[PDB]
Amino acid sequence: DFAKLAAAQGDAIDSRYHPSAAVRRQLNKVFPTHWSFLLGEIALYSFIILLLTGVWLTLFFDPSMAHVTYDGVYQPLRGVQMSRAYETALDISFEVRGGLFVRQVHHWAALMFAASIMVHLARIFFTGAFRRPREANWVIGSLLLILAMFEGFFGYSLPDDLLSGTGIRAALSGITMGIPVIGTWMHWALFGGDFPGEILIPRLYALHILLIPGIILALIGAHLALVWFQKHTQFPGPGRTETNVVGVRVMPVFAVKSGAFFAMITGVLGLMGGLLTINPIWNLGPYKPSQVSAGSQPDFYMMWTDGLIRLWPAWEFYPFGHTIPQGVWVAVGMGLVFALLIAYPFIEKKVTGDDAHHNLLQRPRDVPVRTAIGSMAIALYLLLTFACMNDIIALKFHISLNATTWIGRIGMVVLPAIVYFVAYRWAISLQRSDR
Amino acid sequence: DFAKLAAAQGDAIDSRYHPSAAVRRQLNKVFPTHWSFLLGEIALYSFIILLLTGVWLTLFFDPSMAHVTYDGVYQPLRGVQMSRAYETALDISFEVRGGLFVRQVHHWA
Amino acid sequence: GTGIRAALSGITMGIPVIGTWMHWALFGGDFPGEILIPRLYALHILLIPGIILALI
Amino acid sequence: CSPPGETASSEPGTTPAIWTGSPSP
Amino acid sequence: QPTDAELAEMSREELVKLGGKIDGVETIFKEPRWPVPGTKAEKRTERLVAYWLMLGGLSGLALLLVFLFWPWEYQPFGSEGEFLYSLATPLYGLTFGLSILSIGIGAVLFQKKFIPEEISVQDRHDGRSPEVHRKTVAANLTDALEGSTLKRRKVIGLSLGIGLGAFGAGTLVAFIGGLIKNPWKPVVPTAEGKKAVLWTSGWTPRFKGETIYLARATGRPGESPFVKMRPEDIDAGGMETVFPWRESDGDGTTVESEHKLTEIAMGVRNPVMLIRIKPADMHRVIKRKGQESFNFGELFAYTKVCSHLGCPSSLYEQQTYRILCPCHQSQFDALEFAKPIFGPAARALAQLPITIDEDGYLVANGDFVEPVGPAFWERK
Amino acid sequence: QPTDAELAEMSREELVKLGGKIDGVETIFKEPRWPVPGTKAEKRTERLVAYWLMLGGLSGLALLLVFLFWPWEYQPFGSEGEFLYSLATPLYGLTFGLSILSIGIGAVLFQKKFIPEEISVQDRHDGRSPEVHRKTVAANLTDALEGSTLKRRKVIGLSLGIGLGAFGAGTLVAFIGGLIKNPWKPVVPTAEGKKAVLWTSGWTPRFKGETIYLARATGRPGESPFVKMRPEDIDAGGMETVFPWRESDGDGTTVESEHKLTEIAMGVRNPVMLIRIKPADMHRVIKRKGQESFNFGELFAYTKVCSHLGCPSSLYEQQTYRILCPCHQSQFDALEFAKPIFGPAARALAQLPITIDEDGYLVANGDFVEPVGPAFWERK
Ligand SMILES: CCCCCCCCCCC(=O)OC[C@H]1O[C@H](O[C@@H]2[C@H](O)[C@@H](O)[C@H](O)[C@@H](O[C@H]3O[C@H](CO[C@H]4O[C@H](CO[C@H]5O[C@H](CO)[C@@H](O)[C@H](O)[C@@H]5O[C@H]5O[C@H](CO)[C@@H](O)[C@H](O)[C@@H]5O)[C@@H](O)[C@H](O)[C@@H]4O)[C@@H](O)[C@H](O)[C@@H]3O)[C@@H]2OP(=O)(O)OC[C@@H](COC(=O)CCCCCCCC[C@H](C)CC)OC(=O)CCCCCCCCCC)[C@@H](O)[C@@H](O)[C@@H]1O
Ligand SMILES: CCCCCCCCCCC(=O)OC[C@H]1O[C@H](O[C@@H]2[C@H](O)[C@@H](O)[C@H](O)[C@@H](O[C@H]3O[C@H](CO[C@H]4O[C@H](CO[C@H]5O[C@H](CO)[C@@H](O)[C@H](O)[C@@H]5O[C@H]5O[C@H](CO)[C@@H](O)[C@H](O)[C@@H]5O)[C@@H](O)[C@H](O)[C@@H]4O)[C@@H](O)[C@H](O)[C@@H]3O)[C@@H]2OP(=O)(O)OC[C@@H](COC(=O)CCCCCCCC[C@H](C)CC)OC(=O)CCCCCCCCCC)[C@@H](O)[C@@H](O)[C@@H]1O
Ligand SMILES: CC(C)=CCC/C(C)=C/CC/C(C)=C/CC/C(C)=C/CC/C(C)=C/CC/C(C)=C/CC/C(C)=C/CC/C(C)=C/CC/C(C)=C\CC1=C(C)C(=O)c2ccccc2C1=O
Ligand SMILES: CC(C)=CCC/C(C)=C\CC/C(C)=C/CC/C(C)=C/CC/C(C)=C\CC/C(C)=C\CC/C(C)=C\CC/C(C)=C/CC/C(C)=C/CC1=C(C)C(=O)c2ccccc2C1=O
Ligand SMILES: CCCCCCCCCCCCCCCC(=O)O[C@H](COC(=O)CCCCCCC[C@@H](C)CCCCCCCCC)COP(=O)(O)O[C@H]1[C@H](O)[C@H](O)[C@@H](O)[C@@H](O)[C@@H]1O
Ligand code: HEM
Ligand code: HEM
Ligand code: HEM
Ligand code: HEM
Ligand SMILES: CCCCCCCCCCCCCC(=O)O[C@H](COC(=O)CCCCCCCCCCC)COP(=O)(O)O
Ligand code: FES
Ligand code: FES
Repeated sequence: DFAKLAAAQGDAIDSRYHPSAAVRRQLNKVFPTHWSFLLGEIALYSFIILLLTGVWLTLFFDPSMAHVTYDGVYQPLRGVQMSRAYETALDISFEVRGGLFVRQVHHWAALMFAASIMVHLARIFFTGAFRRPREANWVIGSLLLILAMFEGFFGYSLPDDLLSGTGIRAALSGITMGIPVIGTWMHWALFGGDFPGEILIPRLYALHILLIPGIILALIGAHLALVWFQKHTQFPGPGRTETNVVGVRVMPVFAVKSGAFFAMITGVLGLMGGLLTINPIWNLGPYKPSQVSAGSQPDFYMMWTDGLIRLWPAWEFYPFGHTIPQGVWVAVGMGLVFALLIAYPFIEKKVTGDDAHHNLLQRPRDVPVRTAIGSMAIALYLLLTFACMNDIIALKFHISLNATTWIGRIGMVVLPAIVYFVAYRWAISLQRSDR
Repeated sequence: DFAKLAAAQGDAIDSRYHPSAAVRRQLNKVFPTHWSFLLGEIALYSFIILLLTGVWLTLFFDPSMAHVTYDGVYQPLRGVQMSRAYETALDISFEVRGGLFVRQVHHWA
Repeated sequence: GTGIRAALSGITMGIPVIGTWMHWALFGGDFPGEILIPRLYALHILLIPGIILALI
Repeated sequence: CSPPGETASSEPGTTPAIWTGSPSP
Repeated sequence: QPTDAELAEMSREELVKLGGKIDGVETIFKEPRWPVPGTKAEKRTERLVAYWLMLGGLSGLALLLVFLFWPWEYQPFGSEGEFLYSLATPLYGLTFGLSILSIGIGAVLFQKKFIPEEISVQDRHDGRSPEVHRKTVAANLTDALEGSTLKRRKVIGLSLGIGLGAFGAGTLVAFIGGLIKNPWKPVVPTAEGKKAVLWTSGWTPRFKGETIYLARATGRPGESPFVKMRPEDIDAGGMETVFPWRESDGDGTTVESEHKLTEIAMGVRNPVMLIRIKPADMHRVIKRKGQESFNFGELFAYTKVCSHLGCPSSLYEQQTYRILCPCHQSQFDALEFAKPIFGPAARALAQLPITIDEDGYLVANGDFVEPVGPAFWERK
Repeated sequence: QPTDAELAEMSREELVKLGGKIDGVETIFKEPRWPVPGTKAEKRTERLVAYWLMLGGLSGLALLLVFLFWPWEYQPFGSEGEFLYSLATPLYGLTFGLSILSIGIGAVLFQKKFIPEEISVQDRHDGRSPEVHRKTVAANLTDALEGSTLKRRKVIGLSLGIGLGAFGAGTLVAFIGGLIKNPWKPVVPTAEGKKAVLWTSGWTPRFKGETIYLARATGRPGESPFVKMRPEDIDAGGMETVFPWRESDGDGTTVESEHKLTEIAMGVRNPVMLIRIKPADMHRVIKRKGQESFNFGELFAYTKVCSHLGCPSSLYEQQTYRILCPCHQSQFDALEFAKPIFGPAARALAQLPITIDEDGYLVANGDFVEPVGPAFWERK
């Protein structure tokens, strides 16, 4: 009898660890069933896929920079001197059964992970979920975006191919060596000397697989622990007040819905990792300081920084026999953007003047200023992301070769203002649409 | 001054997470004071020290079996063929300030 | 390395029926191969300590 | 601002002499 | 609250309500999905859910089959088995993704068509604690501090702060004391003593009068022997990536020569682009103060490393005499001492003086008159 | 359950007791360490705790100064600074170890001399949970399973089990499929077709009549690490490790030759012991079947790899003719075809036939007649 066995196991568990009171509270937890509340579920599920596929990749990856001669099965690269990182990356794709499938799934999972965070960030931003008491959860989440910002960048550079090798020379060195007073000291401490050095990949590999994921896992655990004990908010509606949660219980509606949603994420990621080819490293060969690939092609999560570099004017300062290159503006801009993003609720509660407990999500149309600001930020981010494909864009109108950066350099003040005005007017119109 | 700040932050945390009953139930838990009950803490403390020293070692170690020629400061091994794992292991103990101390503490831990 | 060669290799290859299959799978080839140290490094810095911390 | 050590000049210049190559490397 | 006697006769329906009441959960609405059993619509829905689940099992079995029995080895382009290899990875993701996607689809359709609809309201006790847990925890923490009498013992408190601070400063300083390296510690032997890494490159003479050839790479740089360059080894309107090669560096036939050649290619400031301007274009040529006599006839030597961020600029338009860096799209007017015209570049590319030795192969007349590569705080 | 007005008139001592009662903890003993004030002993104890904390701070400051200014760089043997460098790491641990240890000692003393001694009793409330919780949690799980209508849908239930099982089996095989390798795949070229790695070694001829020299390791990197050997180069009772070397391998000056010589040094089954039995003891030699002519007079060649677990067994005693393995103390009788006589070894070391060529250099007289190294399931 299966029922008898379950009763015996339940009696044994209860008589040892008396979890009946604690388990019942967990099973009775109520979560809202809004569609936009699954945005954070995708980011968490994508992180799990990255954990599983990342462990598989470490069984065949050598993070060494030692020069070796290729001797695999790839004809076009036979006899080409390369590093151990590039050779083992080629070994995974070609000489390991299913290695290419896992490698493409892992890269696709990283993109979905990064995309989900940004889309989930907008949901928190637009609905005003960063208010009290969830102000500290925004800070923890903001740090997770920054950690995932560099985590994807480091992993993309692990194969040490020509494309990624140029992105660790254009960003991790020129911008780091261009910092005032203590700029070449950091570059020396992070590469162990000059570029490329011999401890670039091994140091990044240790950071990328363990140290950064360890902080991310700890922050995610604290993030999920907060939301579980903060009794996640809900949209205003019939029967929804500030002192109640309307939705479904964990067992069995939420558990099945949440668990089956994990299956779709794996299925979508698995389908994209087999049918869609991403990051073909064998086409351009190993990274060499002598030769160069056309672009420093990054993924879209770490692409807005490259667009800002090209669009920013060549402004440099030379105070008293020194040099402040153009890369300082990009690095400073990242600091200002990250600082503003992290301390957003604290600024909002200073200008709006409200410091009361909030549990019902604000409608985005109810706050036209915040909605317009968010739309302006999204439009600015999209323009910066699309600013680094100017090579393709230039060969579309054939009116001037250097006029594509002028569109970008002028459009950084005109287009965001246009989006801000349209969003502001649309929010007001929607307020009076049903009133 | 300090007393006001203590109550200021204390009310701020309680007004958001209400961690009063939970914390008090954790600051009232009773543990026996027998000497043998601290034996398990030594293993826990050693693991934490291993975590801290292990992270430091990962910033200088290259885990490769590719053969290279030594050109470090250690005279009795100049020119000797060795793997990158043995190449950086000597670098930690010789070319990094405090690396030998961290390596020895990690192994003792 | 002498301890690895004896303990990790000779005992593993001496196992009945499926003894040289595990050795071949773990070492990625014959001893010493080229993948043992990176695989051991990964298992020692991420996998096994991760399980230990979870168990602790 | 503009780089101080980067200024154009109108000097014509002279043809470089034949390199000799010092011994004892 | 109820005793064991009452719980004996309680049904499962009211037992769930009692459990929710304790936790503050009130199930205000719950209805079975199919009010009438045995209807054809319910039976049809059961088959549809089972069909999705059975698809996952069939696709899961396919994944095991395609992984084992299918040509997986890499095949060269244009081969007899190249087409089969190109379908290996897509079949791996098609039979795996669809296997679990259909399982998730079937499970969701099961909880939207068979698990009864329920809406439950849980009273959230947010805000402050109910004034009894607040006072007790405050007294518990205050009693520990007041009972320990640490406040009234200043000598112990000051020593603890100084002792912990001194230990922390030493520990943190000894924890990040191995990562700090002086960037200006003379380590590169040059003609004049030892200089720092940034001030030097592959073209820096190790002794007075050292001869460095603008050698061309026969194949891939660092993997093929370097060959010397004749002045007329490039037609008017071309470009060659020369590297600093010495006569003692060998041709890579030996291990010590191969290591020397590898370091030449791995040099971040080593590559130099050689450009020859047509004789009918020297009227519109502007020299640089200090580099007027650096060119040799119609031959100009400029560093291949971009001055903005260090990307090696390989693209070059012979029609406009423009050097284009492919990373951030910066053009460098070769006629105006490789000065950056457009883009984020702000400094002109360094010019390497060149001349001709007794033999006749292009040699470097000396070192750069300015640092090569991206600018830093201590530059110029 | 005190009210808000009742919780405002309570002292700290009463609130702590109330909190303990709520948590089920009763403090039966609680007294200050120094009930009598103004005593010289209390002031003396205050200074004792402070002294340990001050020592920890001083040691932590010493660690900061030692780590920054003490000579840490390695000094070669016989140098003036060797003694100072030998104390670099010892000084790091002495200052760091004494600093935190002194702080810990002071913290222990503060608890044992100033923190009040307390005895607290807490009710366990362990074992089975109250029946109210036992029934409610069981009802919630039972109602979820029974109310979801899953038991009476056999087709849905079987499909979910088969689908999940098939998907799990498919994804498990794919996850570990890459690691699996065929031990017996012929990849090693041999005079009689491709063979498996375990069946071959460095002494296996790649073609009929291939000459393999018994080369000795010169001990220097490169510049002919392996050189030819003559029978007269070794006296009676001597032993020297030899390696399989060919003319095509080269002297290692070139990059290709050095790579070829690397596998010879890195060959697991390559090393071979060449021993010269004393002529007076030649009458005690017992020949193995099929290996009688495997010796060149008084010269015997035995594999250096122990047959037990693969350790190099090179502790050859010249008088007792006993080859000892230093890993697990296996002893082989060199006179009796290296038959094991002690330890866990149960099979004799393989004997390599040897001879001389026209030039008088020792060469192999074929391949091993049995596999070399540790035994496996598919051996013999
Ligand atoms: C507060 C911030 C706000 C800003 C204001 C404050 C700072 C403004 C005040 C000044 C300041 O900025 O200081 C900080 C910096 O300090 C140190 O920089 C100094 C100096 O500034 C650099 O310019 C200089 O370049 C460094 O020399 C290196 O090159 C020298 C050569 O170069 C000259 O030539 C270059 C190019 O030409 C030549 O090129 C090659 C050179 O051989 C050859 O090819 C060839 O010879 C060629 O020459 C030709 O010449 C003629 C042609 O016509 C003809 O003859 C021939 O044809 C020939 O061919 C130019 O490009 C250069 O510009 C320059 O002119 C070599 O000689 C050296 O050997 C070495 O390699 C030099 O270093 P040193 O002397 O080693 O150390 C000294 C000491 C620093 O003193 C201080 O005041 C420190 C205190 C103030 C700063 C803040 C710190 C204190 C505050 C507290 C700690 C806070 C609590 O060190 C240190 O303690 C630094 C410690 C780290 C910082 C901690 C911060 C705190 C950490 C936490 C935040 C480095 O550490 C930098 O990293 C660091 O940033
Ligand atoms: C149930 C367990 C209980 C125990 C009882 C059950 C098992 C007892 C039943 C049998 C059994 O044990 O099977 C399992 C094993 O199977 C496979 O082993 C077989 C065989 O047994 C091995 O002995 C044999 O050695 C393997 O050939 C390799 O060498 C061959 C040569 O060698 C011969 O010569 C050796 C030495 O001499 C020569 O040395 C060199 C060779 O060139 C040269 O120097 C030279 O030529 C020299 O010769 C001289 O000779 C004369 C001198 O006088 C003169 O002529 C000249 O002078 C000359 O110089 C001797 O040392 C050897 O002994 C031997 O005699 C080469 O010819 C080959 O090319 C290759 O390299 C061979 O492999 P194959 O043919 O490739 O495959 C076939 C197939 C296995 O068939 C089965 O029945 C499988 C089913 C039963 C087993 C269980 C599995 C099924 C159950 C379910 C799955 C459970 C749900 O494969 C497979 O499916 C294996 C898959 C993996 C296992 C999964 C388990 C389940 C996984 C989960 C647990 C390998 O996979 C092993 O790893 C594996 O363990
Ligand atoms: C071939 C190859 C080598 C490829 C690579 C290898 C690789 C990567 C393999 C992938 C393998 C994977 C990932 C397998 C997945 C399989 C899978 C998930 C199958 C399930 C199918 C199935 C039978 C479904 C239903 C059955 C069932 C009950 C099981 C599902 C179990 C699960 C996942 C239940 C989760 C329950 C639960 C309490 C979690 C919710 C999410 C979490 C963690 C909390 C976060 C969270 C909180 C806390 C909120 O407050 C909240 C409020 C409002 C909305 C949302 C949330 C929310 O998500
Ligand atoms: C009525 C009344 C008076 C009320 C009393 C107040 C009250 C009720 C209670 C108090 C509480 C409240 C709610 C009030 C407000 C409190 C308040 C203001 C709180 C503030 C807390 C706060 C701000 C959060 C903590 C901040 C935190 C934990 C983290 C710090 C992170 C921040 C802010 C900085 C981000 C900067 C950053 C990480 C930048 C990194 C990027 C840079 C510049 C690095 C350089 C750099 C490097 C090194 C590269 O590697 C690189 C690689 C490739 C390309 C480029 C680069 C590159 O440029
Ligand atoms: C009285 C002096 C100290 C001040 C007292 C207070 C201490 C505060 C911190 C300083 C502790 C660090 C100890 C440095 C050790 C020392 O004395 O070295 C000298 C180092 O120059 C100096 O004096 C400059 C002083 C320190 C400046 C640090 C630079 C600033 C920051 C920006 C560095 C970045 C770090 C990352 C954090 C920033 C991220 C922020 C978000 C010479 O270098 P060198 O000998 O060439 O290199 C050797 C290797 O070869 C050998 O492998 C081994 O690594 C060492 O032996 C090394 O020294
Ligand atoms: C980086 C990895 C992240 C993961 C794995 C993650 C996951 C989650 C999950 C599962 C939830 C539960 C509700 C939901 O799914 O909507 C949630 C809620 C929340 N997240 Fe994230 N998220 C991440 C990033 C962020 C970021 C970037 C922010 C803010 C900038 C943030 C702030 C929040 C807040 C405030 C909530 C609670 C919203 C409310 O209660 O109304 N998280 N997160
Ligand atoms: C958590 C967020 C993560 C992100 C955003 C991320 C991102 C990436 C990306 C984009 C790549 C390059 C893929 C390719 O070259 O095709 C990569 C490679 C890699 N990742 Fe991750 N990853 C994450 C987590 C992890 C974790 C937890 C591990 C644990 C071992 C891991 C292990 C690896 C390894 C070994 C590689 C190199 C394999 C290769 O290049 O073929 N990753 N990562
Ligand atoms: C990494 C390994 C281990 C760690 C970090 C660890 C740590 C601890 C700690 C801190 C405690 C608290 C009470 C005490 O110290 O006595 C404890 C208790 C306990 N440990 Fe361990 N220990 C480890 C290994 C083991 C082993 C090998 C066993 C059994 C074979 C074990 C079984 C137990 C049990 C049963 C208790 C509860 C004893 C009681 O409640 O009186 N642990 N452990
Ligand atoms: C229970 C946990 C651990 C144990 C028992 C352990 C044990 C050891 C031992 C005995 C060594 C040899 C050191 C030597 O020979 O000098 C070692 C080396 C090493 N450990 Fe751990 N370790 C643990 C955790 C970790 C962690 C968490 C990390 C990284 C975060 C790590 C990273 C390393 C590295 C990189 C080395 C090689 C460095 C070197 O040999 O110079 N270990 N470990
Ligand atoms: C980045 C800042 C990090 C701050 C860390 C915490 C520092 C503030 C400590 C707050 C203690 C307040 C006690 C108090 O008397 O204030 C009381 C505020 O009310 C509370 O008791 C709030 C309870 C929340 C405390 C539990 C949080 C975790 C504390 C762990 C301490 C080890 C004042 O009580 P009173 O008016 O005197 O009766
Ligand atoms: S790197 Fe040359 S343009 Fe930015
Ligand atoms: S290894 Fe030779 S005796 Fe065990």
